Amino acid sequence: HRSRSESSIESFFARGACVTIMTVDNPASTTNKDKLFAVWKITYKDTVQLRRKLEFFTYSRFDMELTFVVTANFTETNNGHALNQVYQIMYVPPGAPVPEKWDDYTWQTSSNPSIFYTYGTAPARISVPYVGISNAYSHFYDGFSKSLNDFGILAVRVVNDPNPTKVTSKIRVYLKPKHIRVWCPRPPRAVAYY
Amino acid sequence: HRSRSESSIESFFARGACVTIMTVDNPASTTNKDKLFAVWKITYKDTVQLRRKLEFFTYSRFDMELTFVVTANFTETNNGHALNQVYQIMYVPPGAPVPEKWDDYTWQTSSNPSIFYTYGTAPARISVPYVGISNAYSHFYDGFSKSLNDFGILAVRVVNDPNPTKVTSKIRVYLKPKHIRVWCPRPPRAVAYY
Amino acid sequence: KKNTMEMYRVRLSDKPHTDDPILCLSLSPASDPRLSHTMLGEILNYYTHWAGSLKFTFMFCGSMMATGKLLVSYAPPGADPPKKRKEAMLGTHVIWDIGLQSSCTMVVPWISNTTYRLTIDDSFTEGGYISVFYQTRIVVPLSTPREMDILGFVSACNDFSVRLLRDTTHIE
Amino acid sequence: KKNTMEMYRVRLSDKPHTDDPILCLSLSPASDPRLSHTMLGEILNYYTHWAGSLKFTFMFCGSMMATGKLLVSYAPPGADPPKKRKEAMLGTHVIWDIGLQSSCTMVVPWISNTTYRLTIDDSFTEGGYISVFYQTRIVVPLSTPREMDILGFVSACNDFSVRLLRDTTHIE
Amino acid sequence: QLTLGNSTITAQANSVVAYGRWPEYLRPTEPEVAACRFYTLDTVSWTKESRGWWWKLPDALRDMGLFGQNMYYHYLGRSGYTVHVQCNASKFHQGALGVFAVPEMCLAGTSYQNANPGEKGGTFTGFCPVDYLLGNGTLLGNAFVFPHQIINLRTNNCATLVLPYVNSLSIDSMVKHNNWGIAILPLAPLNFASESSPEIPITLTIAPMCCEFNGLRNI
Amino acid sequence: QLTLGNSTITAQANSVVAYGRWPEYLRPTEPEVAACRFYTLDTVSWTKESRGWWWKLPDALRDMGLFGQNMYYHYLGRSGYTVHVQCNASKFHQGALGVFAVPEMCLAGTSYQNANPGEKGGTFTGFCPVDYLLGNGTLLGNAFVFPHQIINLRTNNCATLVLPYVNSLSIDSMVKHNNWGIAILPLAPLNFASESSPEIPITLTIAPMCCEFNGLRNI
Repeated sequence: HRSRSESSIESFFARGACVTIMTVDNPASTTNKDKLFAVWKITYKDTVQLRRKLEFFTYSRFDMELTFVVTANFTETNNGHALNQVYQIMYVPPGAPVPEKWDDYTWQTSSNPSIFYTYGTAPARISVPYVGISNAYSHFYDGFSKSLNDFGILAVRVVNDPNPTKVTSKIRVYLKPKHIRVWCPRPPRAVAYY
Repeated sequence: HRSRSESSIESFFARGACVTIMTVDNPASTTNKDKLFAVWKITYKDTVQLRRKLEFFTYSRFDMELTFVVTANFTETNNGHALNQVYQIMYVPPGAPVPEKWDDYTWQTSSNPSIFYTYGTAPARISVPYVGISNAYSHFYDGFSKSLNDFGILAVRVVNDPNPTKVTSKIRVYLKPKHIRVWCPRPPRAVAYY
Repeated sequence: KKNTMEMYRVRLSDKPHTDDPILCLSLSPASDPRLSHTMLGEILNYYTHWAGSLKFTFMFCGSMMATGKLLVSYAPPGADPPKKRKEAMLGTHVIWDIGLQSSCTMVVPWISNTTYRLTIDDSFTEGGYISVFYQTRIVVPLSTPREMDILGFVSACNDFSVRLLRDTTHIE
Repeated sequence: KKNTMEMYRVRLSDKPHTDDPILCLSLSPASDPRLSHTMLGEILNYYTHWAGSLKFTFMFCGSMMATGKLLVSYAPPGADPPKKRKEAMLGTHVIWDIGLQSSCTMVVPWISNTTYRLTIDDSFTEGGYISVFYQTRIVVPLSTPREMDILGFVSACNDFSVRLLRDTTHIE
Repeated sequence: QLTLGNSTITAQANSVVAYGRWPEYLRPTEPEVAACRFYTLDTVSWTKESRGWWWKLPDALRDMGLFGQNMYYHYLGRSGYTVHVQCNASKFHQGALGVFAVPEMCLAGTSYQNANPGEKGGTFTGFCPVDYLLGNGTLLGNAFVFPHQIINLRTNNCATLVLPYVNSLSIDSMVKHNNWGIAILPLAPLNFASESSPEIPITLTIAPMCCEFNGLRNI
Repeated sequence: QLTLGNSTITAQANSVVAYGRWPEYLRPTEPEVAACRFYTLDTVSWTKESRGWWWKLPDALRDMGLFGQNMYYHYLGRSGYTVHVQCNASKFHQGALGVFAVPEMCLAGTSYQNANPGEKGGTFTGFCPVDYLLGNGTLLGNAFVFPHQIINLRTNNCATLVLPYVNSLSIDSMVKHNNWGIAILPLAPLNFASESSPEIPITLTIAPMCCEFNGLRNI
């Protein structure tokens, strides 16, 4: 006897998949270039798989479950023995100021939640609730000004002070939409359109 | 149907925000300079955001939830492989003697609570209860001697013995006032006054 | 007049009366420069979404002998600021007889598609207007001064609400 | 005809009628090129196992005056595509009198040893066929056009099911 | 013969209530007969070459008297519809139309003058949206997911769609956002006996149901 | 503070129901709040030289939005009124106005452009109707037969007239026939203490009651 409870919306969608690879680096003590804080606006329109799966429907209400996998490497033969990097991962909610410097107030501001991650431990994890003005996301908008739903931004930097090692790092972000509802089915877009 | 339970006092105030960056360092075996134990008197009058949010009211009763994020770096190209630093983070309650040396008795005194932190583990954490003589903090005092409420002091040092590495460290302190009550609303001060 | 006590009061003279508003005020708190300092622009400058009905009270600081009428008009969102007395009269207005009343209250209703309208969005500039018009020139006896003053007070209503703290208070 | 609206309709002319199928369609969705785009090939291209009964509706877009008969035959899995009218008639068929009916529905039953048949396996190429044959040439009155059109619709039945998501949607 | 106010159309293929939901009042105003007429848009002559026609709601009814002067002189507005297509053809015409009620119909081949034509409607192409993809970049075959109906000119000649109010917001400004979209596409091209009339008309008949407007703009 | 729809005037000399008959519905439509607003016409500055002002109904309300667009886009229309004059004056102004609701007010000193001025109203003279005869060829003293009221600026400053529908026909076209006419005449000229404001405003406020329109003219 079969089930059919594997084609459910949550079962179809609630699959984690990398959405971006944010590159940062600990500046060398020579200060050749300042911190490369990585800022990425949360959007599903860069992953073909998630976007295509979401374009089967017009309106959706899905809660995000971001997760961060942190990796790093020395760029020089000399070890330098940099003590384990500490990464600040700040979730700038929708509408809040976007950081423009590695020392901007937005990092220290009270509103923006932040996670502190010591390279080596279990991956960081948050769960952005359904954050939207309307009562359901919209992937297709037939109106005009006077889609592009704002989920927020993620800004990641290295709290540690400069060290002469040039420790580059690449945070992979995995998004698992949970508690997802979808309305108004639509034709699926071809795989060449993206 | 709306809530209004996001403009509550605790929701408005119970947000962690860095209040100071205490700099310490492990002295080199050459003993060029002794330990730079960092002593900081707990005061909200250095962060614009928390101070301004607290100046909407005259009297307040808020319990603190200090948290410490520890980072460090070698100042020299040679690694030296200093074994993980151990930091003593002592909370000198209000009125107790203020440490003046990295070997003063106040570190060993029984009254002052202390935390021992091995660089790498989850951030330290305490919760200073409502520590005050009066029945509510006062941000504006109309009297005269014969405000400046004393919350205590935080003194941090490196327990480890000297090692020829010059491992500098910067403890970021995050204060989240919890169980906060406020009375007697006042006009908000401009953002240029601080 | 700014930076002083002269900013808060509007002078109702007795000369041109060129059928144009005494004062037109945008109903978008936390975005309007003249309405973003009234303890609604100081609480909505910490939040991102707001949804409620405002309340404007206009008080007339003149003499008991002064008599006349004023016209308080409310152009709902999506309309345009009325620029003549007749058009304002054709809308949603209240005639405020200053002679027998000294304060007029107007509760702007909460009308919007969403449950929460973004506080500071420069795209939405049609949030509605509240304007004051000279229904009839002012009549005063004897040498009573022509110049008079009107004060405005903006408050939230019992069904106001905000959401999503922002806390943009930087210093540098 | 591909890439246009001409692909979806099959022309029933009134000339050769050489006792060969108007259209023969494999009953292996998600593998048949002409059946792997119908919202069953778009849902079964995300899964690995499928187990259900399909449903084919053939609609006849001709004139009310046109009359004739068609033969919808279903060769079960493990058989071969019938290639003559008589053989199709000897199997499991339905005679579709286009004169008095405009749409013919055929529910392919779910027959298989396993509880779930792999979606895309090139080894199993005998999943059954559904074919349409000219039972009788078309008869039309007066100058009614000879050329006509037939449309096909493929849907799942109420007992369909899939398993083991695959999600092979790459880009590079 | 219908009974909606001033206008009455003689209608003898049953109604296809989109998504199984009838248009219902929000739980405003109540225009009653003020706008709930049967606004019979202009007819479009289906021929052997025409590829399609696309209308958008409520943009189509932007000049239809009371409804047009109520959706434009308000701020919030919601309303279902009862779109009704009739293709008057004789027994010697053969063909088939598909009527699709495309919610949030974004025909991205986009200026507001191109995606909101109004009573004229539009015309697909083989502004030239591609009929093959329905103008949405997606194969026409799948288009049948949209709440639709088929007008086959040997079984029926009329199709009724009862469109409810489908939008992310419980009530939206009718002058900026087009909730629905009616796309009529020839599935099987028109053909006919010789000397018969070569172009058969198609008439849409939109009947706003349960319309509610909130706000007002003087004048 | 009144409660008629959008418009509200603050009114603290009691009502003078003309002829003792309240305006009542014909025994059509029912505009409810569509036209039963309080259309505060423009104010007229009474001075020491002004001789009078004459308005005509419903011609005065020929541009007042919904009422103006309902009396002009119909064929038959009847409606009473609640004309309300207010003369805002201080304690140091002295004078007296007579407000006369003149049925079939024929001010024969007549082009339709002269006897139907509209919102502007008019002005008697000593088009120059003679105030002495009220413009009707008859001495002003007798004018008090018309349902009227007196606004004496030492006892009151407002006067309310409740005009019923008076016309030979139970319902008439509102765009051609002016049922009533409001003539305001200074019985005792204005005077005031030195340096006081030299011109006191007068505001009319017409509130169509029990209005009924029959017919319609599209658009």
